[PDB]
Amino acid sequence: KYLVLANMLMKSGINPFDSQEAKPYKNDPEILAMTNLVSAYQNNDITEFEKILKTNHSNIMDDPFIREHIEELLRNIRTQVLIKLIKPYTRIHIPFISKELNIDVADVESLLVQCILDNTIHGRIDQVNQLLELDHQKRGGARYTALDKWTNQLNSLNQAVVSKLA
Amino acid sequence: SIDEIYKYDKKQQQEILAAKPWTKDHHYFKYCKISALALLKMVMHARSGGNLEVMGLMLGKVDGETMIIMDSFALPVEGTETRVNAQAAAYEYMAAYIENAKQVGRLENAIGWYHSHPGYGCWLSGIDVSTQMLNQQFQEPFVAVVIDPTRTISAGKVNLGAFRTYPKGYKPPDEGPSEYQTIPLNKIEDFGVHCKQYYALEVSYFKSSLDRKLLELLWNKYWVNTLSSSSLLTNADYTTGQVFDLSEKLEQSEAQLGRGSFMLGLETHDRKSEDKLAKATRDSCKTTIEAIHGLMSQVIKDKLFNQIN
Amino acid sequence: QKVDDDRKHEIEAAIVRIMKSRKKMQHNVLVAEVTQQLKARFLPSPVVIKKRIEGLIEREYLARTPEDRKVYTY
Amino acid sequence: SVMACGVTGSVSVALHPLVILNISDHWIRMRSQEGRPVQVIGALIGKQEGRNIEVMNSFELLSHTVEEKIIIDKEYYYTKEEQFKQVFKELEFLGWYTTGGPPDPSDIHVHKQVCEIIESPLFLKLNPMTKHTDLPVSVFESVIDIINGEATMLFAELTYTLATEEAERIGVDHVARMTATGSGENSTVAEHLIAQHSAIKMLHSRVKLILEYVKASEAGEVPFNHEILREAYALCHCLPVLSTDKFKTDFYDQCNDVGLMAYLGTITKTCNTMNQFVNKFNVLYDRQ
Amino acid sequence: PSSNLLEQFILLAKGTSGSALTALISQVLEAPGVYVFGELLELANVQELAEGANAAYLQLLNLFAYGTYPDYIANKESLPELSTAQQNKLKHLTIVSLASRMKCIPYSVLLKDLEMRNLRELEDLIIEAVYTDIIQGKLDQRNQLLEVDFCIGRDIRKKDINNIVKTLHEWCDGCEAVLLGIEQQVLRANQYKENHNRTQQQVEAEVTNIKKTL
Amino acid sequence: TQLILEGLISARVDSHSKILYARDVDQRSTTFEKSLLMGKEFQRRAKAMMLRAAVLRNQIHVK
Amino acid sequence: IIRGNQLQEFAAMLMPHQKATTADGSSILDRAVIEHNLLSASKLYNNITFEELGALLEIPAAKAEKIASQMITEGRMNGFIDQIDGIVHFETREALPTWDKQIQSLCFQVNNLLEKISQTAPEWTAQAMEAQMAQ
Amino acid sequence: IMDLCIECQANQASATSEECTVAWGVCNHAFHFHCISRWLKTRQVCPLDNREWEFQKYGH
Ligand SMILES: [Zn+2]
Ligand SMILES: [Zn+2]
Ligand SMILES: [Zn+2]
Repeated sequence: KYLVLANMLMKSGINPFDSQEAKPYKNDPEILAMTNLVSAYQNNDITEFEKILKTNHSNIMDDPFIREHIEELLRNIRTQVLIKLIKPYTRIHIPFISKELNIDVADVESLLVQCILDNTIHGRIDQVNQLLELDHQKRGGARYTALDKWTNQLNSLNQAVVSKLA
Repeated sequence: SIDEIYKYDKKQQQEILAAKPWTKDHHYFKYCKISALALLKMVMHARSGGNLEVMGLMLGKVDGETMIIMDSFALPVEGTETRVNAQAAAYEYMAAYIENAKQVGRLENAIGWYHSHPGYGCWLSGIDVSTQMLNQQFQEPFVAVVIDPTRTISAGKVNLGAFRTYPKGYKPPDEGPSEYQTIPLNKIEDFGVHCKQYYALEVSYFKSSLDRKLLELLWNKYWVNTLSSSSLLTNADYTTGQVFDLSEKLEQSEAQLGRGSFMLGLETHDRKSEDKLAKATRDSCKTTIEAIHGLMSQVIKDKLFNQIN
Repeated sequence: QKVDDDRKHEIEAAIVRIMKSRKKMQHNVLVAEVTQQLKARFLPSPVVIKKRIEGLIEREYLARTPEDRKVYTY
Repeated sequence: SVMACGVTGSVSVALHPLVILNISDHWIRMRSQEGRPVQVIGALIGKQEGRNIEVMNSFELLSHTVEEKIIIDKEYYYTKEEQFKQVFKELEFLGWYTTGGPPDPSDIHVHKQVCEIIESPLFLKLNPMTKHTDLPVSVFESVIDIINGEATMLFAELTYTLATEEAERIGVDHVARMTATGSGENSTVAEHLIAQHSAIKMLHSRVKLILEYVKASEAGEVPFNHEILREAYALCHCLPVLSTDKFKTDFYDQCNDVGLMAYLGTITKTCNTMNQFVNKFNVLYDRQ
Repeated sequence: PSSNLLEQFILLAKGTSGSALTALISQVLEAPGVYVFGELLELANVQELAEGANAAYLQLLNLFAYGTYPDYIANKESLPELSTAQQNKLKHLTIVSLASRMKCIPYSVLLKDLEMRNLRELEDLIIEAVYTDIIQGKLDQRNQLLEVDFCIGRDIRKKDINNIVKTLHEWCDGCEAVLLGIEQQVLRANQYKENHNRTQQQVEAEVTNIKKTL
Repeated sequence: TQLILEGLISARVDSHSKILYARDVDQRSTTFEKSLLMGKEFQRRAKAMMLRAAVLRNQIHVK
Repeated sequence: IIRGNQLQEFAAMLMPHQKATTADGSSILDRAVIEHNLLSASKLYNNITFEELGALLEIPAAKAEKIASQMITEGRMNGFIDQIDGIVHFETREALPTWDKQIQSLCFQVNNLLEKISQTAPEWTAQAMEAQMAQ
Repeated sequence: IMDLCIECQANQASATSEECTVAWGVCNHAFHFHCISRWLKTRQVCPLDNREWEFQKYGH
């Protein structure tokens, strides 16, 4: 149970229950309940994951150690669902995300701020209109900047050379 | 005289091979002139390959500091890029091919070897360096040519290099501009290493009747839509790379000039700085003419088509 | 024979792992590092490792990027 | 007359630039070796799929002039045949090529010997001393006709095409880019706008043909050639094209960008000239 | 198979005619596939219908050859009543005429010229025309525009032959003007090269004169 | 306002509705503007150098 | 475009129901019909609004935006969505590719016309040869 | 276990007889050759056990 939670925490993208757990350690009653959690972790089923947490709380967060990490585990899965979902539809209203994530709007704003500050989101937030504007970066530039830097640097270089030689 | 280069003077070649001026200077050979025919054949063979390395032999001659490639032919060998002196497996074939070529009036002898680097640039790996070192141990005047058929297609510009090795123990002098190539992670590590190791031969080529036939026929039909956009320079990889190399060269020139102002009486530094500035200026200029010609063709054609009447 | 074969692939497991992106092995240069790594193990087997770096044909299907020394390998 | 009249092509012939490349190189070297433009003789190889013939490569043949007759060293040709087997299997012999103008009473002798070798050889003749803007390459086939009661072999011109792959295309496009420059640079924009001039001339010739056909139809011919004149009129109605604000904006954007690049290049040339002038002036009167 | 069906009716029109021909023409207007009606109009029996008493079908066929949907709405009394297939075919022809002039068609124009009320059926008609290989293009719904890349042509009343000749003459004159401009550029570039060579030879002569002086 | 004057915030203050709008200037427009400024400065310096050469060649100096 | 009457014949053929053991994923027929209708939409529609797209697919606009979102995520349909305006920008070939393709198609049609006149009217070829020899 | 991986998707498109097989470790676990290759570059601990994941087989 500790190992399965540990595998979740490292944001692992590999089924820990696959073969060593096999079935005696993959279908054991309380262990099977843990198998459903990592199964929801793979499918990013936030609604189903939270339902299992509340259904089996006598064996999910019963360990004080796990109870400490439930908040972080919820934060990670909500981030993963958010990151996966937000790929299309730039300029989305925040309340739509809150309804999809079944959480408060303030929590969505805090999670969005953390994701942007982690450079995982290429965009900003419009708090006045409750709006999330994402930079589509369709300009395809970043080369005119290099051209301008080259132009200015070498022209200042030429000016300095002419001034020194004269 | 456009066709003067096609004249073969056997006695003159024998005289040059007896003189061996390349033994007096390891930087003796500076230029590589390639006929249209040879280049075309090589590119075709490499592209038929597709992602596998192929190799062949080049027939030609020497003229002063210039190595001249007149023709080429594929070798039926395995282990290009993995076997040192892989060409050796085709020895018998090479002897017969050349014998039969002499029967039909191909007089030029072996001048080098070519091989392909599909999608990993144009350079000499440790194996290539061992092979060309052996090729410059028995047949000193040998030029190694490397072609990237994949990058030729993707860049719309021929990706070819001509190289010669240094003898074991011998160190290159101060100069070595080394144009950067986008070789893969470990391939680029080894590439920096071997660009420090060998020296490139200025590609020179020569416009001829072979070239005249090709340019005329392909442009007429394969460019019925002479459009093909008009700017294959739109890819910000070649022009941008030239711009960055220009910036680095002039920055180094300024760094040298600033330190040279304290030393009073160093003429060689002034000479080198002036030469570097001039070379940078000409490179930027030629880029500018290329861009201007592209825009001119674009403007004429698109104006005509869009708003003729 | 089994342990000799064990020696023959352990040198090849070590060679393609170490000369991957270490220093430079134009000829027989970096190979000394692998002999020092396997000095406390067994004999350096110079001839054996010298024909086995070129004999990297373990994939008969191949038809792809050839085994250019350690570049193709990991 | 060695040319058949009223005979149409029975097979389709596809030619590659490499074949023309081999012929041009063969003619140049023989001219250089023996003064006048000595006629060259070679062979054609490639792939044939039924009636579709694709000539991908060509090579040279050894020939000797005995009794004023060209005798081809078929033994050398056969020795070279297995030589090309060792490198390529998919390429099969298709015919032979030569250089010259109209067929002479020596190429028929050459062709009949090549016809002895294989089931059906192709005859190609290149004209290196041409003066027109058309391709001086023609493909002829072997036809048997009863002339004066005697079966005489004749040549029938084939409506061959010019087939090439993406590789060859890109390759020769950059060969033309490289000819745009050279050691003895005469002019560059001259060649560029001459190429555009040739393209515009080709389009203008097509337009002239269309206009002449329309005028003839107005006078005689078919009063209405159906889909043809319909599509011609539609294309003449698409001649204005009609650009939007966005296309004009993008065109002006590209023009301004590359014009700024040209201004930067001119500035670089001017500052190099200024540096040379300053270096010369510092020697003319100045010291230190 | 529209062309084969068109040719068969052409062969039949060379013989049987009259009310059967008018019904046959109505079947042409109802059978999908036929997008060119010029070949039918040039049959001699269509000219026999001109002096014939019946003219509603001929005026119907004449409008499909040259007129558009708005003209058909004006002539709802002199033309035989169409079917759903005939109306759609004429609407496609009208869209062809609109797409021929402007390559971008706003949705406002589509709803106006075609008596289109519901925008949903407008999309259905547009996709139906494209999928029958009539018009090639792209639809912009944010700007409510119809960008047409390619479309089929239409018929000619032999009075547009003069316009075609004028357009071809204008194209030829423009091509000749561009050719003359290119030749003038040849001359200017050659003159600039000659001036550069003159400067170079002047410099060489000056250098040689100074060398002889010393 | 002090941070914008110093920098590293890249913003514009809209005092009407009191909303801080971030500034995302087009790279190309600034590049063209400063390139034109560089060209003007280069022409001015070329004029200065030509005048210097003229006065040095003609030996013009205050005695 | 696939409408709703082709469903009956295909569904019966599949497995007297749907090919597997039923589908129940809004029917694998309609899931592919919607998927194809989005491809057919991607071929033409530069951009599309939620309501108009949904009516084209005969599904609610909320369903249309989600499946279009799914296809973009999987890479099977290029484009992006704007939720404020409720419009999905499928595809637009900027300005240069569209112009180049139009010019190429025009040249190809000109060549086809020339070939058709040469083949169907060899007399035109003779007249053209005579005219080019005269001038 | 077979039928390609996430880094390869389809059978064709420059596979050359599908140079992507199943690899077996000393711990008797099985995965795709490319999947563990991406695993072995970052970590090296065989995510199903704590064996070091030696290489005992190639293909099935
Ligand atoms: Zn190599
Ligand atoms: Zn795979
Ligand atoms: Zn394992």
